[PDB]
Amino acid sequence: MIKFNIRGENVEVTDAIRAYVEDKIGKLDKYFNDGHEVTAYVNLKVYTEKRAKVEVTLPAKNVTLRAEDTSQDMYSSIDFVEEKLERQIRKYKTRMNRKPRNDIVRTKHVALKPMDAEEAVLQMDMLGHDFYVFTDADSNGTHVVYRRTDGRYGLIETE
Amino acid sequence: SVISMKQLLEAGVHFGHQTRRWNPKMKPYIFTERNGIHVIDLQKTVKLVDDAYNYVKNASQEGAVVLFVGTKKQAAEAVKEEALRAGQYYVNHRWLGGMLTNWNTIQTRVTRLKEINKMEEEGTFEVLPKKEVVLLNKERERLEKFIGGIADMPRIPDVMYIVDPHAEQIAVKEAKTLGIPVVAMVDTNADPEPIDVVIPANDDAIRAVKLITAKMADAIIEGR
Amino acid sequence: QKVHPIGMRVGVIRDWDAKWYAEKEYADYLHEDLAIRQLIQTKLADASVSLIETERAINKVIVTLHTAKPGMVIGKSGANVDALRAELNKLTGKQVHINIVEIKKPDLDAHLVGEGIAKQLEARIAFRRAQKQAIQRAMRAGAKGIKTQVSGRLNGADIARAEGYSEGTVPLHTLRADIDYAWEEADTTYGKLGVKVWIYRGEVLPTKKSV
Amino acid sequence: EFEERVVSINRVTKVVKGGRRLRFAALVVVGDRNGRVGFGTGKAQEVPEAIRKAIEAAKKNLITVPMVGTTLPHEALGVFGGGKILLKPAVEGAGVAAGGAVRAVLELAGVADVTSKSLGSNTPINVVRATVDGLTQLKRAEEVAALRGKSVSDFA
RNA sequence: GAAAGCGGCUCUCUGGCCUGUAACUGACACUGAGGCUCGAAAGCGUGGGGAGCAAACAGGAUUAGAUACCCUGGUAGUCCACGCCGUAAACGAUGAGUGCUAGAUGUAGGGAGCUAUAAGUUCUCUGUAUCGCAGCUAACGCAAUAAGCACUCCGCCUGGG
RNA sequence: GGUGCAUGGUUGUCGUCAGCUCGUGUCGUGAGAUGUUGGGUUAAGUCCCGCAACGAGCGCAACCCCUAUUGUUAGUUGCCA
Repeated sequence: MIKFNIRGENVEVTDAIRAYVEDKIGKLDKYFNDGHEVTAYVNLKVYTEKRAKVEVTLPAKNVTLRAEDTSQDMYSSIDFVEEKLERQIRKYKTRMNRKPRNDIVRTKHVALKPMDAEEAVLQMDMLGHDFYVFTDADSNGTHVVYRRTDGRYGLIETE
Repeated sequence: SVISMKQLLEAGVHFGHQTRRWNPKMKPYIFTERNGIHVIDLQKTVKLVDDAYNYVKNASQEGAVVLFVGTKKQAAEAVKEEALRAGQYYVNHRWLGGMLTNWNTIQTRVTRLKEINKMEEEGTFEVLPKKEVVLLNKERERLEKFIGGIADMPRIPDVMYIVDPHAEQIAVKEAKTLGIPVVAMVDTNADPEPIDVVIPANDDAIRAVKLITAKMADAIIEGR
Repeated sequence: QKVHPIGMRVGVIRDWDAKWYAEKEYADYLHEDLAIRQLIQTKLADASVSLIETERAINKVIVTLHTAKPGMVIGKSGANVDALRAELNKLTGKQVHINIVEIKKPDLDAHLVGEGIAKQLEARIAFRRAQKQAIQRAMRAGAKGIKTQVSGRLNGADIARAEGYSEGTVPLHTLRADIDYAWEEADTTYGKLGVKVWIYRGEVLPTKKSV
Repeated sequence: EFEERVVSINRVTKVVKGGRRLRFAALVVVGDRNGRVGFGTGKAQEVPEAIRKAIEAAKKNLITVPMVGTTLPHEALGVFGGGKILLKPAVEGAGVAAGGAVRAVLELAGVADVTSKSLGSNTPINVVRATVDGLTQLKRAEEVAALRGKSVSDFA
């Protein structure tokens, strides 16, 4: 594609398995449209390979995604991590291609239990209404006590 | 020692609830249904309440702390006045979970209910500018919200009375934690076999809590 | 990243350890007096360092000192900082000044608590009960917000362990931090131990305003 | 204050967002070798913190088995999930014949000997619950003289 | 209806329950290996019928590619008599018989009262839900058409590939 | 010099996030729930309403400079109305 940056950052560079890098990113160039830039950046250390760090970053023309991942063998990191780039593009199919993914409230009395008409004097004093919304327990049906403007115990009563 | 159903008629004691979601254990007391509420006759509930007429005296006379809870709507001022005559304090607020077994909740309720309220009552309220007024939202609001009234009380009561355990599941479990007995006014909406007493009473009538809570704390007066 | 409380206090939000002004050789006498302060803290090698503020003056120097206690550090009766003070006169050649003042209650000092318990870490103390022990001593003795910090490094180990009982309201983000704070590295064969002691008895600390 | 036994520090975790929080737990059993056994649990970060919580939970659920002279009333059972512990009175005083997490139990209850293997699982957090149940199934001889309704002379 | 399943309409001969009932037999009961029958869905045999649909395949997008999803079609096949396979998530991954019992609850169709100057309620049986007592399990949950408590007929099951 | 997946300390980042936590307590065999669920609002876990809860922090927010209005100082080398 357009450009690389191959970088063995602890050990020297050898273009057999770097060519294998170049061929699996050749399969990135099977899944390419404009391979805008990549960069290999790998790291292996002492003590009989207690790590295998590799990296390649992926600034394509719309997306960027790097890969600094590990195995025991650096050859196995090139293997499983560039296969991880294959399965990343397998994750990047739909993430790339499928830009389509495809007055008075008309209600009854709010109280539950019935209260008798003498309790309407306390039921008007219960919630703070001048009337008393209570299904009458003493009187058969519904009764309510209003407040007459003279100052006595009123009765809003069909009765 | 009886103030009976001959006067407990109209004030709204011996009545059920709206005739739905009742409980099959409590049917030998509550019989009828008409006009929205169950109506309770004088057969068993007279001597059933006379049981409480005996035992509220009996728990009262040994000189222990009593407790009333009137969280329900038409029942705060009864627990107010009968906490006054009973002597021990009132619970008239929506019930706070975690009351008994956590010490520093009610202990800090004491210290900021009255002891940090001594900063209000002494020379700290008038020496601080407007930023103390929101400190008196914590004080002037969170004291009567987190009121308690527990500062008189140094030790767990004898009785946990409650208007409704069915609306008050919480302290019923708190009272059955370490072994304090309870008193209630339990209607059709609860099964009171865990409750010590069966008082078939509801709240939003005129004087049900007034009558029953009245002579209960009168039994606390003669117990004290 | 973590902000240093004294690292934003002791310059101007708290007044200077070099609490004196000059005209031209301000950093000269300041820096070389800081080398002299290093000589104080390294020639109290049979003593206890608490705090020192060496000063330059109208008499071109007034050395301000502090001790952790007068009864042991200053001498057999007061002649170790005085004979060593004249030894500073044969170091830098000036009128040289003693100031015998105990930093009061050095169990509330971040130097003697954390550095003392770090010397006991050199004596291999169980460090968790050292944390609960020392911060319980000073939190017992007030210290409205008090914590500390110990690093790791046990005979080829990782960076830092945890820090039990690192507690106390130390609102370090806020601009009310009056904290006697310290830090320490204990160099051993098994490694180094960082000891960082936040002590918050006082509440307020700007020291920057004057009419 | 009770006579103390420590079962085990557990191994639990809290999985925070950006990592792995080290959660800490423990389980002890207490009691004063008379029939009274409790058990505690430490849901904390460190060992004496789980001793703190271990006595916070060990101080309660500490009840009395009707110890008929350092023995059992009769053969009982405990089932709580995989804790399946059948306890057998046998000849007594000649060897504390128990599992590991229940030998502390008849220590702190004071039984002379038992005969107690377990089935189900050796999971200790069900062993202690099945042990509470194995004490719970017990009616006693004063009740068979009393609650049964007749002072029966099998015990009299 | 044992399930599989069963819905234009009308006839033909056709089981199976439940409600009541003792009129009557006087235990005739429950099962159930074996053996037997029925039985999804396709497909297979012969012979028809061949609308619409659609395996197979083609054409056009699709992309790196499309033997796929979409579209255009379009063969087998779907339907009718007439024989077969005997395997389905067969399910509710919950065998059959019967006994027991908190209740809130659906709806059928009877039996009975019922409410009477037409209204509208209560009990009883098989049905099929939903919540939830007890019980209950690893938990999830079940709970009157029990994942609760019993017994008789059978069957399965032994760590994974 | 080597050895920063061996060293301390400093150190850049997410993230100037608004979230993170913890104690008491309850509940759940157990990890786990509680705060943190809550009603709008904010930049805010801001407060606030119900709440098994309550409190404590860690906090953006709060305290620090600088500039943005006026008095006390008034000629120094700088201001002349």
